Amino acid sequence: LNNMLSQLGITVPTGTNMQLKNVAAVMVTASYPPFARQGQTIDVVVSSMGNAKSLRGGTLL
Amino acid sequence: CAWIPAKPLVQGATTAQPIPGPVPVANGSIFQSAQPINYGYQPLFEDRRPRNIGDTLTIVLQENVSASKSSSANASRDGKTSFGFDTVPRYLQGLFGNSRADMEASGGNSFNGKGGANASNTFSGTLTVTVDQVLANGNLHVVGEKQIAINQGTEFIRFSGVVNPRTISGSNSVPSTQVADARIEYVGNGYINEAQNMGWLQRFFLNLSPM
Amino acid sequence: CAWIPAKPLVQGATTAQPIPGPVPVANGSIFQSAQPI
Amino acid sequence: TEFIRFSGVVNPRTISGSNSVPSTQVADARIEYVGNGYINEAQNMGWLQRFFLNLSPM
Amino acid sequence: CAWIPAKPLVQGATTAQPIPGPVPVANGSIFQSAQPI
Amino acid sequence: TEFIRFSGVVNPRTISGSNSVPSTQVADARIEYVGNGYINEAQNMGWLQRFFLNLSPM
Amino acid sequence: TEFIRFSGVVNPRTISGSNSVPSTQVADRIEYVGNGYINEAQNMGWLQRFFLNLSPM
Repeated sequence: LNNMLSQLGITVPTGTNMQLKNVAAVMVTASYPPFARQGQTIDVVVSSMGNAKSLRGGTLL
Repeated sequence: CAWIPAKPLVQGATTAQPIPGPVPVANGSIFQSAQPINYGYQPLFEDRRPRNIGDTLTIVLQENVSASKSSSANASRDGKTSFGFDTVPRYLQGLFGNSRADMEASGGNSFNGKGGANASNTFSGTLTVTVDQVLANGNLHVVGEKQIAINQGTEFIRFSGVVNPRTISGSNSVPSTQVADARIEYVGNGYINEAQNMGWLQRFFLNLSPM
Repeated sequence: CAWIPAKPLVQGATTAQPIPGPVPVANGSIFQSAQPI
Repeated sequence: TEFIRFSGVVNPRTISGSNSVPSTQVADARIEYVGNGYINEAQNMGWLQRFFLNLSPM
Repeated sequence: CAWIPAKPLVQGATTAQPIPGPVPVANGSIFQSAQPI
Repeated sequence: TEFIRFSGVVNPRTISGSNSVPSTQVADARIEYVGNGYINEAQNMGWLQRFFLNLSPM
Repeated sequence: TEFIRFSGVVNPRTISGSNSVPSTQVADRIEYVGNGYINEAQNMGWLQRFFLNLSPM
């Protein structure tokens, strides 16, 4: 999250609490289909990585 | 002498007369514009990092380097051999009757070599620099200078380097250790600085005199 | 001697004059790009 | 003046967090920390002493 | 002597000018590759 | 200057975690830690003393 | 320089865990030799050696 914020233009100090509960680190897996084209879209599967309780209405970024 | 003409480092007028401004346009509005200068886009939530040539950045030197080197070697050899009768049998008098076989010898060889070297430097200042140019990858070339004339002389603190526009934290500050191509100069003038020079003869002796 | 001419290691100008920027295009948008690099 | 120069090859996987990597993790580590001026000159042996050190017996 | 010419062990330029990169292909995608190695 | 050089054969199974392997686990271990300059020169015996050490009786 | 050389015959059943075997479990040569003036200073010397090997008492 800090890396994303720094890339967007916000640099959080290294020493901080940063105790958030609305985000979850996830692994996204996809099946690259044969003859895949540049502009096409595919379905993905998102699985929680840490100790997230649920991903009910989350958004993958 | 103190009466020799001199130019203060802060040259030019130290005063600015405020401009009256522009006469209002009788458009029926109390609000009146003031000739806006910059029309560029500025984000709201970002950390206001320097982005253009004129942007200014704060550098905290906090430099501390220390290197040491040591080496030693030694080699000692000691020997001593002795042999003597002090009383020889009658039958053995032929071979050892005299001091013919009496022998004594000693030998020593001691060597000790040593070597060492040290080099340390520190810097605990803060200097505001200005962007000099923007590189292809977004890195900013920052150059800045600060002149201070306490009394009877001047000191120039100059910094130059390349700063990645992602290590700037919070209040537009970046440690000097995070700046590539770090060029730091802290020089002085006047008789105070002159007194710290070796002198021509002493320098010549140091660079040429044997030992 | 201390009066011998010398060149500081930080050579060149220590100042940069900010660029005014580009005049806006009257496209009806307050936002104006800045020539992305 | 003092010049501190570093050169080496860094594997782009030992870089941790804030773009920092210990020098012990860099291959082909070339580190120089040199100086100039009379301060540096005073640390040189001197031609005659160096000749005696390299040639004088014992 | 300390004035004898010498070559520092860290030879060559200590600076690298960043490459601008490749001009984008007008394929309708914001993402642009970087010549995978 | 000081040169630290290492050479050997490492089995690609004793490497633990962060790409680190103790030198005791490397076969054909060649380790050199040499120096240059007058500092290194001062640690040499000297031609005459070396000759006496290698030849002088006792 | 110092050379440490080892040679022997190891039964492939005393190797424990991390490919380690004590030297006491190896059948059949350990050398730990040195070079340079440091090693030369530890030699007796020709005359002293001759006296040691030949001089009576």
